[PDB]
Amino acid sequence: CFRARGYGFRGPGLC
Repeated sequence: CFRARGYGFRGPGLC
């Protein structure tokens, strides 16, 4: 999404 757009914080893993 954001920092999980490169998963871990915001996105892909958790967008």
